[PDB]
Amino acid sequence: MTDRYSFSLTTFSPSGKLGQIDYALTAVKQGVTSLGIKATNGVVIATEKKSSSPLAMSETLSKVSLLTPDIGAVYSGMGPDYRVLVDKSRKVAHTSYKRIYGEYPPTKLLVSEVAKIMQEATQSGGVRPFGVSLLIAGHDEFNGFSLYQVDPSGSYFPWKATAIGKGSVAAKTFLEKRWNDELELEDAIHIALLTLKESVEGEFNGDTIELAIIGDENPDLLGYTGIPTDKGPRFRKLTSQEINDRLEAL
Amino acid sequence: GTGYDLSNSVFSPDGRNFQVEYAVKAVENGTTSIGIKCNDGVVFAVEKLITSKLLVPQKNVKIQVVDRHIGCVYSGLIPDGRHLVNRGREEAASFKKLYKTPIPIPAFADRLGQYVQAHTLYNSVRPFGVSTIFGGVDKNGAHLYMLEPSGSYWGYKGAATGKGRQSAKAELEKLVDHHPEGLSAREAVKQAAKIIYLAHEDNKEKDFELEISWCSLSETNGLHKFVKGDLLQEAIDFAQKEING
Amino acid sequence: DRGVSTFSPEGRLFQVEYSLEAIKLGSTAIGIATKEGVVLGVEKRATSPLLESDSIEKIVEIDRHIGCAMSGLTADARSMIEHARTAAVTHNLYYDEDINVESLTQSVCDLALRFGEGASGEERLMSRPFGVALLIAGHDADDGYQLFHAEPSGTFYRYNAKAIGSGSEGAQAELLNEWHSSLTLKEAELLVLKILKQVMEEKLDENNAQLSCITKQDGFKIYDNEKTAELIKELKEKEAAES
Amino acid sequence: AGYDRHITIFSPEGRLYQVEYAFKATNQTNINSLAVRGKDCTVVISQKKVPDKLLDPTTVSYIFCISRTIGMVVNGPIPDARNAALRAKAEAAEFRYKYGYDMPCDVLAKRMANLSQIYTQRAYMRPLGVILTFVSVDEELGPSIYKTDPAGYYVGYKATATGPKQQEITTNLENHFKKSKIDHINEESWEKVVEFAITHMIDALGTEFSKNDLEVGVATKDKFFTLSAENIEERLVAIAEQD
Amino acid sequence: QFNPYGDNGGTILGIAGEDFAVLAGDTRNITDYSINSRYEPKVFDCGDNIVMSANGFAADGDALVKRFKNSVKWYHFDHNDKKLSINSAARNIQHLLYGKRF
Amino acid sequence: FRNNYDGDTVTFSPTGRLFQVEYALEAIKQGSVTVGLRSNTHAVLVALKRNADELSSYQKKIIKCDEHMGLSLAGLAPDARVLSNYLRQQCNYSSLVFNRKLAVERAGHLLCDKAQKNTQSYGGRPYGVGLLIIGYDKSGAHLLEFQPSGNVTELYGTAIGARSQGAKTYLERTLDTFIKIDGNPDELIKAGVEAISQSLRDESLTVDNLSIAIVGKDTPFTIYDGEAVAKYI
Amino acid sequence: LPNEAGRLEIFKIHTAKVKKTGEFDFEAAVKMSDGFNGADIRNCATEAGFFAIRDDRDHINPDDLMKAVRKVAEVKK
Amino acid sequence: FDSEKSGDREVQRTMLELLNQLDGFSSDDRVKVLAATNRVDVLDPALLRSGRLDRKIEFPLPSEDSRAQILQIHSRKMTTDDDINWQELARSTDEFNGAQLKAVTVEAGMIALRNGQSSVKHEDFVEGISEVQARKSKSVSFYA
Amino acid sequence: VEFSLPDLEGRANIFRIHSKSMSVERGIRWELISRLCPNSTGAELRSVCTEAGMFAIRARRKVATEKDFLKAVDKVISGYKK
Amino acid sequence: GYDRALSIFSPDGHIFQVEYALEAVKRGTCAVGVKGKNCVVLGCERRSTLKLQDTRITPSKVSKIDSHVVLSFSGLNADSRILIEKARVEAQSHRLTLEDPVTVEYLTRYVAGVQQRYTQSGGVRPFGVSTLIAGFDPRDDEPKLYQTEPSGIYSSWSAQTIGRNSKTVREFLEKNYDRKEPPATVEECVKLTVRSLLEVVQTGAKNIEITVVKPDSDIVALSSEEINQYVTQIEQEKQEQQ
Repeated sequence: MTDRYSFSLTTFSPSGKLGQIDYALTAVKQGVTSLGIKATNGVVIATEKKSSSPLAMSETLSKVSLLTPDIGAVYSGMGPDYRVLVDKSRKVAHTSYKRIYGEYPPTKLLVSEVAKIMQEATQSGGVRPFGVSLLIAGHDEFNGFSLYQVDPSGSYFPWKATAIGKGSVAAKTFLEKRWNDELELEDAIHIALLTLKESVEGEFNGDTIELAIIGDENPDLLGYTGIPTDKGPRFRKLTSQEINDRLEAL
Repeated sequence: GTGYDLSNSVFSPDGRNFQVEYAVKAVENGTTSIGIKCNDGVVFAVEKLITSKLLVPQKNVKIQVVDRHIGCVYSGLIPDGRHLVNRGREEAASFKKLYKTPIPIPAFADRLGQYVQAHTLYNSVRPFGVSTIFGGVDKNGAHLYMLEPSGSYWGYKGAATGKGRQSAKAELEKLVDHHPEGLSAREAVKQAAKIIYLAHEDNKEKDFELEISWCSLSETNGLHKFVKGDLLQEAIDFAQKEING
Repeated sequence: DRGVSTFSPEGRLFQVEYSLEAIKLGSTAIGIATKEGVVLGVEKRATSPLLESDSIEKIVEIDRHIGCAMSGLTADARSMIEHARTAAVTHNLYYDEDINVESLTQSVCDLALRFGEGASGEERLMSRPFGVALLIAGHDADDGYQLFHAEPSGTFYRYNAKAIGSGSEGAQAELLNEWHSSLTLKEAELLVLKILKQVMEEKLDENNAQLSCITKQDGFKIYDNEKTAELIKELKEKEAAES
Repeated sequence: AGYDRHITIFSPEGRLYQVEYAFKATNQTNINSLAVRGKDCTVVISQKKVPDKLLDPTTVSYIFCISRTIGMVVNGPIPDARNAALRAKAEAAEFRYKYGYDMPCDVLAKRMANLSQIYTQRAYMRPLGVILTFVSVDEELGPSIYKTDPAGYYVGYKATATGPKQQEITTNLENHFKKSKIDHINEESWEKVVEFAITHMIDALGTEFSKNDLEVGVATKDKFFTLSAENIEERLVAIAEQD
Repeated sequence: QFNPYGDNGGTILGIAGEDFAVLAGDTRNITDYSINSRYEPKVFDCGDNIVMSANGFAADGDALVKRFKNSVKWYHFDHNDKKLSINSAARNIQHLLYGKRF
Repeated sequence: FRNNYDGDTVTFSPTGRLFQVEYALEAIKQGSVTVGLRSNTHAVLVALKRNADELSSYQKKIIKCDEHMGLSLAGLAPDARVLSNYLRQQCNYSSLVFNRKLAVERAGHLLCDKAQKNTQSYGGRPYGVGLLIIGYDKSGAHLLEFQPSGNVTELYGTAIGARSQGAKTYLERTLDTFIKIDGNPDELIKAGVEAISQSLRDESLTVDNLSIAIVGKDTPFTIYDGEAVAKYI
Repeated sequence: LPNEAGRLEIFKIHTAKVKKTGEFDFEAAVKMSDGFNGADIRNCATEAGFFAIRDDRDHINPDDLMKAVRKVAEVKK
Repeated sequence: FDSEKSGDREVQRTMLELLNQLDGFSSDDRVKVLAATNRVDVLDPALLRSGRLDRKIEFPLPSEDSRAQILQIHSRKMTTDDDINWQELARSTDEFNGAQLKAVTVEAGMIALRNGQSSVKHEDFVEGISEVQARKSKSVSFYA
Repeated sequence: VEFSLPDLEGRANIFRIHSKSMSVERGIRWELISRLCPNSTGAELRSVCTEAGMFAIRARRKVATEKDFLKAVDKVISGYKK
Repeated sequence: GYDRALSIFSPDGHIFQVEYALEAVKRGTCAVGVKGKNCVVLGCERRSTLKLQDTRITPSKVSKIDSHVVLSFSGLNADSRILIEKARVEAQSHRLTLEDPVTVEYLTRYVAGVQQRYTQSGGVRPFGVSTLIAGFDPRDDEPKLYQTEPSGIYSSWSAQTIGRNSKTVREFLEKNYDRKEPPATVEECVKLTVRSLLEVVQTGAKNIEITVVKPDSDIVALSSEEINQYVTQIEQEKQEQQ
């Protein structure tokens, strides 16, 4: 009685592929257009906000989560897989670093920690592997601003701009052409709305874009108005009005 | 369709797993048992099949006690029903120690419910194929409940299950209407016996031996006791008077 | 793979039936229990100049009063021996005396039941049942000389003589005619050699046969190569003078 | 492995067959629900029917009171509904000891979603079929409606519906809210809030329902209560007092 | 605090003879100056021509004996009603005694 | 198909129970004929012992569990042993904990539960063996029938093994007579041998196949084994 | 699936052409089904009629009708 | 119910017509339709209606009274020694069907054929049962 | 009717029967040939006599020998396996 | 739980998984041991086709199990490490506990025992390796040569050969050895071992690795230089018997 399932559910096929990773990727291709840009004077990430219903809050909805204070992530794939994964990433990041080295994990180090979760899950049976791909966009004061891709298997590679979801390749073409480093964060926000207007047609607004930047400070993001002791967050998610203001700014 | 006839660890499109369907079917393939709620109590009665004179009376009664005031009777297959009850008992002993009070009839419905439901989230455990009718009197009134094998259960005013389920609901539904709920507990033994008689008419390949028990707060004082002696004997006669044949 | 709890319409498990198939492929083991001893004999078989043929034998001692000869897979009979030694040693320490051959077979047969996926009755840790059957021979002071056939299925029967192996169908048939209730140890050993010669497609040497005996002034005793050969020497001449 | 619907693993397409079938035929159990927000209340109307005269309809429950203040409306069957209720209840209670505070709708929703997801990846469990709408009048947000659905997806609402008269309910509320420029109506007494609900209900599902065919659950600040049978008729007659 | 260990008195006497043997014991059971019993068999037949008395402290006697009574039963079942030898029984006790010393 | 629901012990089938379970009930008939009978003060068990050969020695079809209890098997041997040890364990504990012998009824209900557990477990199996368990407790004389799926019935008389229906016809006639003889062992015993030889129809009876066990009000678990069954034929 | 209303009308209609002792309470009959369309309802009618050929009559009681609808329900869905 | 119901048109059409035609004339009982098989197959709904094939009749297996009548029918046809007790033989056969009680009579005669008897005694029938009838045969007594 | 697995005594008879027609030179006991079969079917037996004859024809022979029969058992059974 | 089946019966009374284990050994390289009555010789292939191997860190085929005992193999290296490790531990376990140098028979029982376990026990498969175990018992000058299969069975052999073309090397060896007169001198027993292993390696005289074991820890691996010399000689012998 009870489970006995310990046989791996991810297995090799005659070609050298892994059935479960192939499947999972189809889901990711069909998922919501997300991109990431390093502006060099920041990092701007944008993703599609969506609504389920007009009578539905989209405050609760999670399309951009802060993994650690200076770092945000966005994705294309399977929403439920994303939500749990964010949780295990937040937990280990807090317990194992935030009073051990006395600060957040470096971006590359955090990409490896995610990578490991996904790989445990691919090796081991009882459970199928995560079906997701992430774009982890970040700042760490020992590597600047970074952009990574995290694949479903947990393969990762460095990027300085990319897009995943539906309609990626052409989105990368517009981004490649418009930005080539040394660019204001504001300007990268403008370029990003332009790339996505061409990418999404039928109805387009800044109330269907959810935009976050890592690329600012306020005293409010030290979390106190007194005498500094540390630097604190640089994650800031914008409200819908601010985004419409940048849509009005040519 | 398929995978849902061998498993329970995945969800049917019909919203109803084919293995679950087979579990209900074995319930209708047993004997009749019924349960009557009344204006102070509950009275339980069952048809016990007589096949041969090599069987002994009142040692193969299918009424089994849990605690002190809950009497539990079933239709379907014997081993499933006893294991289900043995688990009820163990939870009941635990209950009594910890909260220093007897186990409720609603509590017990939940206890059973969660053991069945557990085996219907897993393909690695096989669930129960009995419907168990139970009830009693407690600190918060009189209760009749019926547990079905999905892990569906509710409180009822009246219940039947088994081969003779239909005939029993007919004969019960007339008697309950006539009365406010089923009158007195005394009356309810006579009423019960009529219900068993009508339910026998779907068997007719075996003779039967009538067995009734009750739990009553006005004529037992809150304990589950069998109905035997004079009271059973007047009940056989009442049935045979009005129901002819 | 193949069910571990799935029976035939008769109600005899697949795994049990398959157990019976490996047994039938080993070399014969023949026991006759008499009133002065138990004789266990085996065909060891194979003779080659690139083979050390008198360094390998199929008659292994469990205890100073218990042997076993086997037939079937030999690798399997090593796990059976490891369990059996441990159980006998622990009982000699607790009560100072001999363990019963029937008792031993039941303790071993209990661990023959595990194979497959686990139970909630039992934790099934193995993958197949054992593919060897055994003739365990012994002495006890409370039933004297005895001979036992353990099947890996669970059944163990006491016998006065029984043969197992490939060539058992013939062998058993001979055992009955030769068997009587005034049979002795010395006659029984000579007779073993007769049976073994008959069924061989070779000349009987002690690098294809091994004898063993039980006397209660010495326990389980291996009839050595030197003695077994002297017995073979005596056979060949006497047979070859009845022709 | 196995297959994609004999055990829970990805489909060829990257879909999950089990979550989509969990959406469909768990709302067709003769259940239709809506929840709307008051000014200082939250109202739920949900269908709830009894097919016998011999089934006591009090025990029949599909609005549950999770705590003294928290309600959870289940769309889907009683075997599933009690697995989710046990979890909800436990979570509520645990929260109350550990964090010292009453359980918000949103936190409960989020926790249950993540848990269902884990059971979705498991190859020896199912996602529950149920759709769970968690209601109260929080003192940390006002009247609230948060709904989880079976895939591990969950999201907050201001007004929601389930069952295939979703479109009808939505459109009547949408037009209404666009005109009034608010998504909450203003009225103190619970009574007038239930009348507002009924108005949109009757139009939208195109029928009115009996006392024992309805079940209405009202959330108030620090209480959740269900309306008695007479109390649910009082309201249906009270609009007809106007007519 | 607590140590239940004391004494409960009584006296036993064993004599091996020519073909026979005795286990004589008084039937008085005490705890200090109070009378616990004035008859209580202080030699008891465990079966198999073995009679046994654990004099000293009662609380250990009762325990020692129960462990051993179930061993007499298990020896019979597992070895087809083959009766327990005085020497073998003595070894079986040794292991019991030795099993608690903590 | 057969092969579809057969592979593991965790599936029900439209029949109402699993195929494998029926195959366990079928095995009992293969194994040895054993009849069970009681009056009201004593209860008698009669069993035919079979071996394989001339030079084979019998396998015991009575296993004594206590000095007031024993049982007969019919069907698969290896499970009959695993069960008789469990019953030994159950018995002893009762005596150690509660000073209690272990009622036939009480034992049956524990044994049933063990049987459900091994039929919900997938690697697990039905035992494939039925047992007639006899006793005299302070509930009176008893015979119970145990089946390896958890079916437990209390009876006056019954049979498992070769032509059970065979013996059952005999017992059902002679019933009213022998059961009212209450206080004479020998008669009930004599009816047992008279019965068992008429079930037979492709076997014969003999002295050292037969073995009789009686338990009762004044008979502690006693076997008549070999020679001493002659005086009950 | 029918309404409760649909079943009633069809029971009343089928028993109108039929010969009967006693006024029939169609309303019970409807409860005793759960969604019988006209063909299923006809099997229930004839079923009652079978005990009436046996009871040597061309009429049927209320009593026949309750039993009849239930036996047809049980033998299928 | 698949898209191979396309190929299987000829069979949908023969059936449909025969039913359409029966309900056409349901009030009058002139013609009966009976279909027979070992076991129930997939079909179009038709078990729900009086005028179609309303009735769904099950065959169970025999019981002791039934086997015995079936044996008395058998024993008219062929010689016996007029001592043979159907009831007793019926206890001795487990889960036999009618056709199989008829094959025992043949085997009882094959014993008789070897023996040089022209009738059958009780023994002759007992031995007949032991031999195959090919679907069930009571002879079980092996296990060591 | 069975045509499945016969006995040792049985295998012997079917061997004896196919080799009557053949010339043979002495030293054959059927029992010995039978011994090497752990399980057979009737098909296998027919293959042992006929195969035993072939080893002789290659060497150019009319007679069959105990050696030949053994050689034919070893080949046939082993191929049947798997 | 992963104690469930992974090795099942054959209907023929073999085991599928043991039949498939033996195939991996055959595809493999060849190892041989030939006995004198003063030594036991072990030959092992090192047929480096490619010249881009650096061969002082390219794995060897000779392990110490003990200072007077060697193990050689033919089969997957990966599996063979796992067996080799358990066998070194067992030599030290005896040494520690019995205060006694190790006897060859018990070690062989040990090597047999782990492989035997993994066929019998569930959720494990047997190793892909057959071995030869040889050495000398303490205070003993007579040679010992054992063979173990991943079935778990075990035997002694006067000489045995394994891996690819086992038939060819047995068949040859059989004509050049008698138990009644086996070789006394190292040179001629080594000559025979190099000659058998020449005939299957093809070209090899640096690709053949000889290690000759004399009583109690005199274990010496002959070199390329020495081997090239015996091959020359063999080319002189084959035109003295023409």
